[PDB]
Amino acid sequence: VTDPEALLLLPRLSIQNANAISSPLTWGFPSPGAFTGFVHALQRRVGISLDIELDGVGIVCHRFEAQISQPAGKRTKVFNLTRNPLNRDGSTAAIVEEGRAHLEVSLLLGVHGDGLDDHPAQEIARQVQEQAGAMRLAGGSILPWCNERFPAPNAELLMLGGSDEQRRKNQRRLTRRLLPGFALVSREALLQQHLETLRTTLPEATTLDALLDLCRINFEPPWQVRDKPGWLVPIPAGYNALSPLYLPGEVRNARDRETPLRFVENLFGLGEWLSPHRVAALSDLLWYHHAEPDKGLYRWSTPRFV
Amino acid sequence: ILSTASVLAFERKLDPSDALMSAGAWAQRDASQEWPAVTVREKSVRGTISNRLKTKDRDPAKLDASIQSPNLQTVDVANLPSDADTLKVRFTLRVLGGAGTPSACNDAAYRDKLLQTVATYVNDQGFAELARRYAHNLANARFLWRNRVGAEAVEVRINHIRQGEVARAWRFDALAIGLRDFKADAELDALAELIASGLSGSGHVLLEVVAFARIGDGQEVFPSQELILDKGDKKGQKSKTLYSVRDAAAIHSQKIGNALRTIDTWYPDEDGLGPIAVEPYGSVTSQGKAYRQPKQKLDFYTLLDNWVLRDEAPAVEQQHYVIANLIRGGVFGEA
RNA sequence: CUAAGAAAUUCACGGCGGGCUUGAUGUCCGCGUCUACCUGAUUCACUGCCGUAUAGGCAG
Repeated sequence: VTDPEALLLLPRLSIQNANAISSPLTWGFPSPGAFTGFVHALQRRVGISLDIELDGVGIVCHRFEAQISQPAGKRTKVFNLTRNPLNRDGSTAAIVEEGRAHLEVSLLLGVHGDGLDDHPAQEIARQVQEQAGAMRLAGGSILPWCNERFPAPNAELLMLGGSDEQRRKNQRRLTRRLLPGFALVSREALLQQHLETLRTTLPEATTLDALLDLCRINFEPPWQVRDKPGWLVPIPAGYNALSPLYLPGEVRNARDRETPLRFVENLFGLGEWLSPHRVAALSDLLWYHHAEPDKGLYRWSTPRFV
Repeated sequence: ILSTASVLAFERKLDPSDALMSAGAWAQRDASQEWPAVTVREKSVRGTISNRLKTKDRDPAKLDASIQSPNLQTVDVANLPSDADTLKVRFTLRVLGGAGTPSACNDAAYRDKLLQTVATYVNDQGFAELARRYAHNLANARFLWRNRVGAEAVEVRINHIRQGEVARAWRFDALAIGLRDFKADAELDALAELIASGLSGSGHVLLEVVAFARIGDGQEVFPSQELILDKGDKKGQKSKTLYSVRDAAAIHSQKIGNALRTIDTWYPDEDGLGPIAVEPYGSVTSQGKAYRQPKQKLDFYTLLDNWVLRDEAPAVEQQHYVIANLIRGGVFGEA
């Protein structure tokens, strides 16, 4: 919704047990809503004190590993679980299945404000780093890189370069920093285009079928495979309203009594994993919140991509 | 009236990482940054029926017929190499601040009263005893569990990491420090002071804990076993699956946390077990029995409700237990 | 203010019995690899002498 004055590269963050249950219909990498909420929590905890704004996150996923196993004779997968403590009567409690995964990500935070000129870039980058070093990203702790060969320092780069050549070189070197990874972007326009193509293929087709078709492996007879432009994962695109907006005190057992509570339900959209060299500017990968509370549509997305 | 909060939650303070397992030789523990990792392998086991019979399978003909069918299983096994006798277990520990602050809570008066209760506790005696017991659980190799059982000598090295380097280093003999007695030692008091300062701070204090256990040359080590539900599939599965992060056997983070939480020696039952993990309703998974039952007035919920609502302050040991539960975390609150 | 907040999978195990893989076989005709270059830039920081000297000078 806004152009950042600088990009804050949080370095390789080792996330221990992230919520691999991204949505009621998808598993694997955590939802972009988790990353946007983590960035908003960074702004709420240290961004205000630095007189800056932290909006926009770039997700690169240098390494992924989910605690999953494949049972013998089945082609699907199951989630490895944890042994919860026993009940008060000494019996095993009912198992609630949750997926927990290991990440290694580096985040590009969009920074705009007066604290960029008020404070040195290295100082605010550092203070954001040790602020994030005691937080959670997707339900998992953050490993702070102690006593390895060398830690990766935080680096903030102002987008207003002295020249176009200097800006282009800075963008390419920042891309070289987060090279063993794949940027995560959203493909709502591609999903709608494929849905229109599917509707011309056969009518009364919903966007759920278009989203399923763009992710499944399709086999066509002469036996070939329908190729995909990219990786094309299905991701939760936000939340849609399910109930009228209640007052902060109406809902029993709320998180607090100062915030209105509205029941919602997941919105499923299209996403893409792509190498960071295939983006014009690294600020095009930033994920933003788009609430629009009048009609629900509590959405997160990455605009200005193409 | 100070009604208790409908939604109550506490963040997990004192959270460790996965205990990476690696192997090497004793008297080379200093140059152990390049020690090769312990790998989880596969092997086949053929056993025989040895469980109790249900008075109908005790016929000799049926027993012999069932023995004549071979019992084959595939298990995950982790071993030290045939030229290495020392198992090195390394993990990272973050001691988070804001220890008494709830993560989610409804009632604002309950917020003020609970924060007042924690303030009274911290300016009365603080985390002196709790961090002492946590530093003891760090100093002895309780997080090795079955790896600590038959080791010739165990040494635990704990380093404080401030920016990127060792601000302060510790070295302990884990077998000398008991698993049930919490004495006082100068280095242990320094570690307890650091942990208490981390708990009372606003940021976090980072510790790496490296334990060397002289298991034996080529012996069998015990990483954490993974919980996988069979879910009634027709194919036979592997009976034992071990945990590994990147081709390297590891121990689960919650397993290490349960090892660190074993500080509760104030439960109403006798301390024949010794310390137990700090949990609501005092549950012990190995003993199958939950001490601190709610029929007695020593469970966490009733103690907290009497302490914060009716201002019935419990004993100092029960206050330590309640604050240790606050360190542990959990999702609380009635409907 | 992160489908937020919380969690011990674990004890025990004999996989082995035995075995002939052998029979036969044409790889093969033909072929233009050329042209043109500064290794050397202070590239030998070397040998001896006065002085206890590693402190510091001197000789061709």
